[PDB]
Amino acid sequence: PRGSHMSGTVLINNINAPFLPDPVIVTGNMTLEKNGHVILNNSSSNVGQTYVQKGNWHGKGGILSLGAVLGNDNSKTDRLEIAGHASGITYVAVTNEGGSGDKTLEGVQIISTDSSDKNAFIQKGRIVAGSYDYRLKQGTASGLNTNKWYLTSQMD
Repeated sequence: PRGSHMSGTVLINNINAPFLPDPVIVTGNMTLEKNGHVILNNSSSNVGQTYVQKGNWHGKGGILSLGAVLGNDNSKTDRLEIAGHASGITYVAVTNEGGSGDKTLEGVQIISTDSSDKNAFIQKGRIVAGSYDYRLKQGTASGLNTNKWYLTSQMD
């Protein structure tokens, strides 16, 4: 598709200003190529990075790597925010950054889109904190906000 194409690895790592990192905002449409990596988890002291694409997002099987202090719905987490439509396939890896684990109600919001195709994001690897296993879902546990993507937990 038209717009930018990312095949490398980009690391997102802004410093708390003063409590939370400034989002990195990129204009236009983005295609994340198969060997592409967008990595937000580069510092456990600055969890809460945000990558914002002011346009559409097309995945060709690249990877988004996020960190989260995994607990309940209010977990501190890195996030991807897409102003437009998400299509294709982007894999999502999430690393626990000192979370204890907890049961979610509706889920931890990690990705927001204007709209997403089915399986636009696909989990890669297990996501575990304490005795809880986390899974990627389009929309919340109860089916709300299906343009957003969540992590829901269950006892492991």
